[PDB]
Amino acid sequence: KVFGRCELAAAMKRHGLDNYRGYSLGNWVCAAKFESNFNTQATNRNTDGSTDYGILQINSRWWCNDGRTPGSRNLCNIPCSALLSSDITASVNCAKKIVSDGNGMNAWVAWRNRCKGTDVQAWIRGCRL
Ligand SMILES: [Cl-]
Ligand SMILES: [Cl-]
Repeated sequence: KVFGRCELAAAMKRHGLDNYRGYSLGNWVCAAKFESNFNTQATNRNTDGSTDYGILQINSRWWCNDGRTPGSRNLCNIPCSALLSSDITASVNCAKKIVSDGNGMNAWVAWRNRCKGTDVQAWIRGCRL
């Protein structure tokens, strides 16, 4: 599914991400924009053999199992394929674990490089939340 901007903002809001660990909703929408372009089915292979899955490009090296990332972990205890659903619940639940981890939203490269330190409030402008 390719979410509309406000459609995704509203979905993330009702799943409790607005100001989760201090990160305003616009940060989560911005992250999703530049990780997946709002496409729940987005996947990308990394140089080390791990793969990033879904709307927030959650990595198989640490967070989910795909059975083809040797020596990796599955800290969200879910198959990576579950992170590709049209329903963002699984990705959000996993994202909440990730962001509580240590480096916060710096765990998302696109967030750190393209959202952090910018005006993210624009990502939810005009949305019914
Ligand atoms: Cl909507
Ligand atoms: Cl293994």
